[PDB]
Amino acid sequence: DSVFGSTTEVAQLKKNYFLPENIISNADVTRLINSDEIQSIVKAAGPSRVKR
Amino acid sequence: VNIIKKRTKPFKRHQSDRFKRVGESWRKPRGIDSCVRRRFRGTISMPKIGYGNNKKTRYCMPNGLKAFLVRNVSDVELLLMHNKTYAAEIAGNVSARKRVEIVEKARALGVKVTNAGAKVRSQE
Amino acid sequence: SIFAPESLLKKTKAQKQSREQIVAAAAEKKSARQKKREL
Amino acid sequence: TVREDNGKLYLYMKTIERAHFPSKLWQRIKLSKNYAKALEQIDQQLLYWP
Amino acid sequence: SQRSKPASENVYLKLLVKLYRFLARRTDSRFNKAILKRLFQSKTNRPPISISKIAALTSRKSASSQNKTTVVVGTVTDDERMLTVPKLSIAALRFTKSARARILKAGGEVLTLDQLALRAPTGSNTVLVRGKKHA
Amino acid sequence: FIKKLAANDRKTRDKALESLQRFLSQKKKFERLDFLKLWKGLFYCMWMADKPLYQQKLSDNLAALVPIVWIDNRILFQSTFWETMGREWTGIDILRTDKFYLLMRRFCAAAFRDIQTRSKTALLDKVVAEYNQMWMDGPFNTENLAFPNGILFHLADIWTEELRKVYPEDVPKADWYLPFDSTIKSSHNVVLRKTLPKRLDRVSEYTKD
Amino acid sequence: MKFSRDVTSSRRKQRKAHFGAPSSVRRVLMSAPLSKELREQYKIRSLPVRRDDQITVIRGSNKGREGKITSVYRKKFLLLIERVTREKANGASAPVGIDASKVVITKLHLDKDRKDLIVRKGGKV
RNA sequence: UUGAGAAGCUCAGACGAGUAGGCAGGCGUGGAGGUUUGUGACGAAGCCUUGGGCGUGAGCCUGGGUCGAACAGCCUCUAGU
RNA sequence: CUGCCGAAGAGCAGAAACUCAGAUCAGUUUUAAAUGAGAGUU
RNA sequence: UUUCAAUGGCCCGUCCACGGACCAAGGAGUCUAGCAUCUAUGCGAGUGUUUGGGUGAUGAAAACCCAUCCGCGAGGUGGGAACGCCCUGGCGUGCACCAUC
RNA sequence: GUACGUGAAAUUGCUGAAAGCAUUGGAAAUCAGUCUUACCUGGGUGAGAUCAGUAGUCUCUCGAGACUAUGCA
Repeated sequence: DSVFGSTTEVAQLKKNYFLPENIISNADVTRLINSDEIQSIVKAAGPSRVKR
Repeated sequence: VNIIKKRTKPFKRHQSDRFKRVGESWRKPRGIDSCVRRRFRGTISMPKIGYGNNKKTRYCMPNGLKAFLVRNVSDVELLLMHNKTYAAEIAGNVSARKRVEIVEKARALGVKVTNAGAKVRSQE
Repeated sequence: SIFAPESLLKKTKAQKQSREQIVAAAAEKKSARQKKREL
Repeated sequence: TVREDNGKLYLYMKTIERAHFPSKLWQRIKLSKNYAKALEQIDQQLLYWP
Repeated sequence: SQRSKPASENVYLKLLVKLYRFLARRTDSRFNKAILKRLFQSKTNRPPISISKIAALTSRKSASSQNKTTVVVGTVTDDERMLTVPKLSIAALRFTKSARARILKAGGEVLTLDQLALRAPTGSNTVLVRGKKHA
Repeated sequence: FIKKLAANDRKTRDKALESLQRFLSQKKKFERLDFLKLWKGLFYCMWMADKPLYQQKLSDNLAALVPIVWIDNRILFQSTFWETMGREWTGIDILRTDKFYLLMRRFCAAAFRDIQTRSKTALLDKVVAEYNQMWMDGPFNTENLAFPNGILFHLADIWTEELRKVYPEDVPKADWYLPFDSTIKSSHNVVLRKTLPKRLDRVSEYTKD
Repeated sequence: MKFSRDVTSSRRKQRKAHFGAPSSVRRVLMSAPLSKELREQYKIRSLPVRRDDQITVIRGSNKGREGKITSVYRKKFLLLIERVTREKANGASAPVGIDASKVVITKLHLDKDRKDLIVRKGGKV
C-alpha cells in the first residue's frame, strides 16, 4: 500500500502517484445486462437462432 | 452430411512440368501477357474461392471425421467427448513406446486412430 | 430445503407476463386472420 | 464437471465463494454405479443451476 | 475508430461496448444507439470536455429539476480558471484526477457509463454533451 | 468483531456472530458510523457464505439479529443496513445477487415483524410512521440518485408478500405503502417512477391509515 | 549459478580451454573417485590418477574389470589398464583407453607427495 | 434445445472480368520471451517415396525407406525472412 | 497465398466526419408529370 | 502411377527485339535521423524518469527511484444529436457543427 | 573403408516395363481404409461396495471424500 498507493491516496514510495482509474466500475458486464435494472425495461426478446 | 469435394486434383503451377527449377507449389502468374492467366481454353485452372469446400464438411477425412494430431496419452483423453467428430493422429516423431500407450488408451475411448499400425508389430 | 433463487422468481414473473400477452394475442389473431381469409 | 478416478466417477463442483483457495476450490461427490441414481445425484447436487 | 467495433484493444472499453450493444438493440432508446456509436469513435473524434463547459452548458435554465445526469463519451478534464464548481453529476469515460476531486469535494458525483446504464438504461434525464472538435 | 466477521475461515466468522449478540444488546447509544463499520463486516460475512443451505441460514440469523438490538437504536441498525446495501449493490457479481436478494427479503420481514411487536406496546400508526420515516431518508429517498433501482424493484415485489406473512390472519390499517407512493409521486428517475407501479402489488384493502 | 565475472560461462571458451589445456592442467582433469573405503578412510572424495594405481572399471563395455594403470595417455585424456585390451585382426592385443572418471581407485600408490596432499586436502593417512 | 470462443451462434437477400492503384485476412523461414506435467537413441532433424489425408491456395499432417542428435505446436517479440 | 474494391487511358476511386424518404436527384421520356434511384456535401 | 483414346492446347519473363544449356546455393524498398497525417496507449492545462544523480547480494549494461533544468503546449435567430412532458404531431431543454446579428 | 556424418538436384550407366500440358474414362500395376460385438430383457450360480433395522481410523467441512475390518439378505 506504500509502494502503489490508492486510487484516491498517493503512493508513499512513488512521488505524486495514484493507482490508475478504470473505465468501468463493475467489470462483470453480464451482471449489468442481466440485472433487474435493465431487464425490467427491455422490450421482450425475439427468438434465439430463428427458424427458417 | 456426406463429405463432398468440389475438386480432387492439385492446382499445379504453370510450367512446373517444363522445368525442374520450377516447383509445383502454386504461384499466381504475375505476367501481363500470360495466356493461362487470361484463362484461354485448355489452359490449366487457377485457385478460385469457388472451389472452397462446404463449411460443414471442411477438414473432414473421407470417413467423416477430422484429424486431431496427438503427441501423448493426455491428448487422446481430450477427444473423449468428440470421438464421433474427430480422429486421433499420432505425430511422426512420437516413439514406439508412446505410440502403443496412445493406441491402447484411445481404443477404450472409442477413438479412431489414423496411423495405429505404425512402428509396431503383432505377436498375438 | 433449498429455496428457489430470487432472480429465478423474478424471471418467472416476466416470462409469465410475456406468456399472458402472447396467449392473449392468439385467439384474436386466429379470428382476425380467419375473417381476413373469408374477406 | 464429471471425471473418472480409479474406475469411479465423481462430480466436481466449484463455487465463487471459494475462488481464492485453490486447495478447497473444488468439492467432490461420488456418483453411484447405478446410472439412474447417478443422474438423480447430478440433478440433486446441481439444482437451480443453469 | 470505425463503424462496426472499436479499434482500441482495451478490454474494459470492449466490455462497455458489449453492454451498450445490448441496450442499443433491446431498447427503443435513441440514447443507447448514440452511445454505442460514440464508443466506436477514435480519440480525436471524442474530444475532451471540461468542468467549466459542463457547468456552463447546464446553467441559466438550471432552475429545473436538474436531476439530469450529464453524459459524455470522452474525458472530463479540469478547468482551474473557475474557482467555485457547482453541484454536478457526470458520467464520462474518464475523469482526470483533479476533475474528479473537484466534482466530488465541491458538489455531487462522478459516474461511469455502466453506472449510468444501471441508473438510466434508456438515457432518461440525461444531457448527452460533446466536446468541441476544433483541434 | 469487524475484522473477524470477514475472516477467511467460516468457524472464525461464526464465532464473531455469536459474540455480536452481546455487543448489539447493549443499552447504549450507538453512533451511525459505528453501525456503518459493523455492517461492512457483516456484509462480507454473507459475501463469503458458501453453500445455499448455509447462506440462507445465515440470512435468517442476521435477520433474527434485529430484535436483539436495543429498541432505541433498532431503527438505526436497519437504516444502516439499507444504506450499506445500496452503495455495495452495484459491485456484487451475478453469482452473488441471489444470496443478498434473500438477505433483503429477510430484513424486509424483520421490519414488518418489529412493527408488529411494537404495535402491542404503543399505537400502530406511530410505529409505522417512525419506520416509514426510516424508509424516507433511506432506500426510498428522492434526493439521492445513487441508490440502486434493482433493490427498489425487489422491495416492491416482496412488500405485500412479507406483510401478509407477518400477519397471517389480517393486517391493520396503516401507511404500509407510503414510501412507494411518495416515491412515484416525486422520484427524479423516470424509470423508477414508470415501472414501480407495475411491480408493486399494492392492495387498496388496507391502506387508509 | 556462477556469480563471478572472473569465470566464463561461454561454451566456446570452456571447450577451447579444455582441449588446449597443457599437460599440467590435464593432470587435474583426469581425476577418479576413490572407493568407498578409501573415501571413508582418507576423507578425500577424488584424486588425480597416476601410474601403478589399482582401479576398477565402473562404466562401459569393460565394466567390472580391475588392474593397474600401466600409463596415462594425457593427450587423449585416456587411461590404460593392465589386461584391459582389445585383440586386433592379426592377433595383437591393442589396449583400449577409458576415461579417468569411468574408473574407481581401489588401492592408491602412496608416494610421500600423496600423503602430504592427503593431509593438505583434509585427509588422515 | 442445451446453439456466449457476443471475437460466438443464427436468419435472409443480392452479388462474383480485371492492368495501374488501394484495402483486408492468411501461409512460410532464422532468432527472442512465455507456454505445451511438449516430442526424442523403442530414433530428433534432414532427405527419398506410383503410400494416405487436409486446405481454394500459400501450405500442413502422416505411412514406408534412409538416417543418427536434437526438434516442434500455440501466444507475443524480432529480422540479413 | 487468397479475397475485396478499382481507374485514367480538375475529372474519374475510396476513407473518416454530417444530414438524411419529413431528399433530393436522373446520359430517360411526356407537358409548356410518368418512371427508376435515398440523395448529398466541405 | 504409366500408357492409350477422343477433345483442347502456338514458349516463358522483359521492353519485333532482349534474357533463357541444365541443376543446387547465394541474390535486391534496408537501417537511421527530420517532417506530416491516421490509429492505439498513458496522463491531461498540462506533459515528457533514462544529460546526470540515487540505487540494484544473483548477475548489476536490466529493473526501480528522482533533484535542478529544459522542451513543446497553454451574447441572441434558424437548423440540429439527445432528453422530459402531453394528446402522428405539439410544448420545453437543445451538445457538435453550419449560416446568421 | 580415409575419393570416409547425412548425401538432394542437374547428370551418367545397367536392369525391368511400357510407348513410338489439360479434360474424361479404359487397360495394366499399385493403394487407402471396411465392419460382430454389442443393446435390451429373463433366469440360474457365485463375487463385492458406493449395500448393511451394521462397527472403527485419517484428511477436509452435521456430511464430503479416502480407508481398514465383518456380513452377501
